[PDB]
Amino acid sequence: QTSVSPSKVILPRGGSVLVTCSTSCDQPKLLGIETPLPKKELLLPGNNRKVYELSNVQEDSQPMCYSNCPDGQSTAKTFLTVYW
Amino acid sequence: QTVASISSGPKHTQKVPILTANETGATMPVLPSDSIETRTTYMHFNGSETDVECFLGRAACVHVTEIQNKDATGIDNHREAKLFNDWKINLSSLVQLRKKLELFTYVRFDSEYTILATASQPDSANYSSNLVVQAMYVPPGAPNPKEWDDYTWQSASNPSVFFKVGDTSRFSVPYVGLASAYNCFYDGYSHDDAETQYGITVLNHMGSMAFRIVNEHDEHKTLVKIRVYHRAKHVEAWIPRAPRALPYTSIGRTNYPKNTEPVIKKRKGDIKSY
Amino acid sequence: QTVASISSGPKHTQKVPILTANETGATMPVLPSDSIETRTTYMHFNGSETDVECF
Amino acid sequence: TFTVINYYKDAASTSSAGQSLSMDPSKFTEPVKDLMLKGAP
Amino acid sequence: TFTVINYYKDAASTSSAGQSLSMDPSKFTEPVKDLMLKGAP
Amino acid sequence: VQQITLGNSTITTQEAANAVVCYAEWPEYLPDVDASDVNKTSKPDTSVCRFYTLDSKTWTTGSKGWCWKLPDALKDMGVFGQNMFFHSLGRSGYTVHVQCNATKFHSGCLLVVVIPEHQLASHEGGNVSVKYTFTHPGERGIDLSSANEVGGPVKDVIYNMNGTLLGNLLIFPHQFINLRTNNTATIVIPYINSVPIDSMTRHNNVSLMVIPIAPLTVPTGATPSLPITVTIAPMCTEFSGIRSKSIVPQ
Amino acid sequence: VQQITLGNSTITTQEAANAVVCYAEWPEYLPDVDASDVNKTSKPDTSVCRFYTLDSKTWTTGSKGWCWKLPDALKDMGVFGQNMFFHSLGRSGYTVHVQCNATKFHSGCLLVVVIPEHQLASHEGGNVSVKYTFTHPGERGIDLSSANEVGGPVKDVIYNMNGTLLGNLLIFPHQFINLRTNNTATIVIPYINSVPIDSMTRHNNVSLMVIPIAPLTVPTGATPSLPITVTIAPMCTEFSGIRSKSIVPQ
Amino acid sequence: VQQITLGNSTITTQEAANAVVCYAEWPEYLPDVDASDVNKTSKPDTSVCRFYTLDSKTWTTGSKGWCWKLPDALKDMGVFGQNMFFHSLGRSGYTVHVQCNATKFHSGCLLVVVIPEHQLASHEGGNVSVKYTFTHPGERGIDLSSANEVGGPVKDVIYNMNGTLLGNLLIFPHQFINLRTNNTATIVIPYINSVPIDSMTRHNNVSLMVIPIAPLTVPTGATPSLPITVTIAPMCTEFSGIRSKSIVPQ
Repeated sequence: QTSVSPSKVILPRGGSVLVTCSTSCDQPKLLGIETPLPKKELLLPGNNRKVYELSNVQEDSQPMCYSNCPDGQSTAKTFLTVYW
Repeated sequence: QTVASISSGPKHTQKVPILTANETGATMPVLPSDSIETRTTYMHFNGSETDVECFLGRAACVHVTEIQNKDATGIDNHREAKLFNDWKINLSSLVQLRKKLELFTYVRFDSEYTILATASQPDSANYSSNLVVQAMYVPPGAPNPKEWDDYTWQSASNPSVFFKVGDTSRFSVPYVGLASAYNCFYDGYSHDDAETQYGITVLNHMGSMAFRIVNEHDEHKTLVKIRVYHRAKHVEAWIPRAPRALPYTSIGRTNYPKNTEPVIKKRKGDIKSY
Repeated sequence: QTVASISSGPKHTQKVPILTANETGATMPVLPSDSIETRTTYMHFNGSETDVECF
Repeated sequence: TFTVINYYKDAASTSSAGQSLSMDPSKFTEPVKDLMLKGAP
Repeated sequence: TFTVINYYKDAASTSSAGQSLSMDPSKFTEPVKDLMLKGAP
Repeated sequence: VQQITLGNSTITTQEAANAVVCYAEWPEYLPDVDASDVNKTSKPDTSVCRFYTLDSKTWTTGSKGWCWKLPDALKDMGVFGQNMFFHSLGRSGYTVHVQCNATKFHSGCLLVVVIPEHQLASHEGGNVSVKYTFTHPGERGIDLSSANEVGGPVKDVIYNMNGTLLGNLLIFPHQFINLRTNNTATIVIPYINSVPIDSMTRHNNVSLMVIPIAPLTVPTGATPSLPITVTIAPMCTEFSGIRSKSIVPQ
Repeated sequence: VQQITLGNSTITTQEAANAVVCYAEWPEYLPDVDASDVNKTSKPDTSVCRFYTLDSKTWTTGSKGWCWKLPDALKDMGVFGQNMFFHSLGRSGYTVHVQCNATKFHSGCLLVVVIPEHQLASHEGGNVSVKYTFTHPGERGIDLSSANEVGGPVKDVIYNMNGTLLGNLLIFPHQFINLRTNNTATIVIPYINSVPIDSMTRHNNVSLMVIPIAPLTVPTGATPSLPITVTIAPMCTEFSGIRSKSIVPQ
Repeated sequence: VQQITLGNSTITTQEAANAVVCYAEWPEYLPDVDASDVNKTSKPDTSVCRFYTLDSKTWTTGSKGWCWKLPDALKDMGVFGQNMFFHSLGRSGYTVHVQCNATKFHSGCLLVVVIPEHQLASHEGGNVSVKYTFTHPGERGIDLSSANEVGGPVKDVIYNMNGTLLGNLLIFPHQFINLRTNNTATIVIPYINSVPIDSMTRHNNVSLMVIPIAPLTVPTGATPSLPITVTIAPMCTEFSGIRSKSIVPQ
């Protein structure tokens, strides 16, 4: 099943956070994170895990990791909160 | 010779071809000969350059990545060190090509790839290395290499091309879509689920390319920039579409950024100005 | 056997039999076969009891 | 005036196909049909 | 649609042969024979 | 006049209703040469080939337009909806009949357009997706004049909800409902897809957009609205892979 | 051996399954000469002509029997049920397949019988009626060994729930499932009615009764029960008068 | 019924014994076009073409299986063994007849499979070899349920003693002995080798594996074993290069 780390994070307004998407499938075809934030895929080897630096978080957002893996839930949402 | 215009004199026609009803959704082929007296001219023109094969059919740079040849001893993340790099093949990352392709809903083509490798040695170097690049086409969903000298590179099945830096490789890939054509637009989901991704689909998986420098390290670091050029050939296109007006924001989505600038130019003057 | 209804399939008729003008004072004989797809049935009926002699 | 030999066994290897002769825009410009001539199957 | 000239004298030098047309899995899927019809030599 | 009778349904039009057949292609059953799925297809009778009328929209002076997605809009329509839910695969054409009558004193122009693969844009930007519930609204469709929702599509009719300009939407099969000229529009849609048949639930083959181009101008003192009614009939519908009824969200 | 494949369904029987065709009449579509309703009938595809398996009953040493009413038992079965609810009129034949396997050590005999117009008696006497909910139980049917209910039918299998003796039920189309001989029974039922077509909801054309005649005697130490499974396929089914879905009680 | 009479031997089977002929190829004598050795081959008479019965194995509830290698298993069988030892070269087909009878109360399933070039794995790992004495056991064969020996093969039936999974062994010519269905299995093996003829002593052309797949479940109170008997007849056997009798270890 698709997984996101962290499950939840509280971060300062405008800061960056690293969100990890992972699958149980070893070889997923689609794996990413859906978010309106500016993001940067960290150079990381492998197919079933990705890390994104979601930059300049301004509001409460719910970035969703997605995949095409058919085991379990193919999507996982994380909850970003801003404090200011 | 194909006639462009026929000779036509005064007309007191009761079958008015210039009065129609656009409410019907048809563009009736009204010609100059219908509203003005015309002479007879010839086309002298076949329209060879407007055929979809030519319109969508020259090589365009669709990916650029830099990889390095350096001492790999004592590095955990080779991908981060840019010892190798992989890329899920897509023709959406360059906007000129994307807009041209997005003029159609379904597109079917074979792919001709040209990979150009160019070396640079910014730091002090005594000479220019004779480096060899391995460009490995990995089939859709196949495992990408995880380290620079992983055994995935020695795959007995993945197509690989070895070429010198500074030179090019060229190889064609047939149309590899599951369906009869690529879905440049997909108004659906992979399955009936409340949270699943919209639009982006596995139907349009064209494969992936992994790149490394085969050579072991020299005393200096060499930076290699790999440019992948894609040329579509044997192109078939269906269902013309409204051209893209707004900037893109992501691959596989029709999203556009918030607060975009107006597309339609404002007139310098009123509606009567020329 | 007298036919009551004839088999009739989809109709994209331009001679609309269901639009008329009762202003004329005629009851145009519009049949079920004109507004719905019908099967073929038979009357099995002469109308002997509606003849004025019996009525 | 022009010559091509196929050097590879795959159709994907051949050069571009050229021009689609039979081009007709009525598919897009004149898609109107009267539905009272029963053109529908 | 396709052309090959043999440039070398050896059969081992030729490119791959292509596809074996006459493919039939009954060798492996239907190897059963009644031994009472005397099929044995 | 014109009359179209499908099954137990009939639409009469006192306008000389000229129909647009998308790309001059009539709906057709999947031929053998194009078929991949091996199961014998289920070709329903009168029970599905009939006109289903959706609930009417009100066209006001400031309404942006409406969007329906097929076959989603008919998922709850009599026998067709049931078959769409009980089968794994399905393909269908459509006869769309958009109706909007007014007087000779009204002015306004609707653009009725059918967009194959009308992938909607999200109003949030980045790579956010439009959620299933918003792209499968049902017979109510999407009202472009309402406000944005979390996970909903963008609703600026100028950009067709997809980043293309409205003026260019005439490249798709369309008809105008010009209140001075006509009150009905008829578009016959064939099955359009890269695959010969597909899942009717997770994928919307076409989108029907009814967009006011020339705004509604009612005569002085008149009620400032007109009802727009959409009537659809499945055509050459096929179903394959019957099984337990699918479970979709909403 | 025998195999019957209907649509995407198949029943295989390693018994030489001989079928009883009630009154030597195959199910048939209503001919023109017999038709009264004028509407073109809806003749479903593979979608309905297929085997529906009902939930299995347990045959114990003291079980009296079970009764199903058609088409009531199939009112919730895939596409057939939906069509039965959406149409005003319907007629259908049936292929009933009753299955009950045991070992060569078991003994017992089931009477599988099809009764047209099996009007049930009320256990209260006088002129009391059996309520709709009891004569339309659905796929569960009526268990003759349960207790009486207010408004339910009488449940003495000796009298067939109608005041006739059990021994005489062989005048109807029937097959025995004799555990020593056979494990399956097949009866093909044509449409039987005084009217050419009828409402499928308010009227049950036939009743399927599975009655233990010779009681189940399991071998020593064996579990004292056997499952009985009923499989039914609608045959030559027609529907007419599509409209809003009917509302029935329960 | 069936009867196969070879020389002075006869096997009768009251089962309709259907024989598997490996790869639909009957044993045949080496044709001239394929021959390399120039000597006129010795084609024995009835003396060798006959059924040799090996000593029976006992199939218990926890037995893993047995493996015989040909022609090794017949090296001590009458005239065939002598000829195999006196000649330098030899090729032969085989008719293998595996026999295992039980009652209608027993359950269990043997996989009888013929593996050409069944190179055994050593249980020690690395690059250790299985010694000659273990790969040439004779008529006793290899019992997969016994313990490992120094220089012996690995004996985990799940991996076929070669690193491949048991489930996949059906790619080779095989028959099941399903105690409910049949009690005998017959496989006709042709000569399989990259060379037209070979030394019968140092190389085993095929391996016969009899593997319990579904374990033996005897009825309550029954003896928890069944005998399995293997009967083999050389077919189209040829010998070439007669000389002094070979000396092999054990």
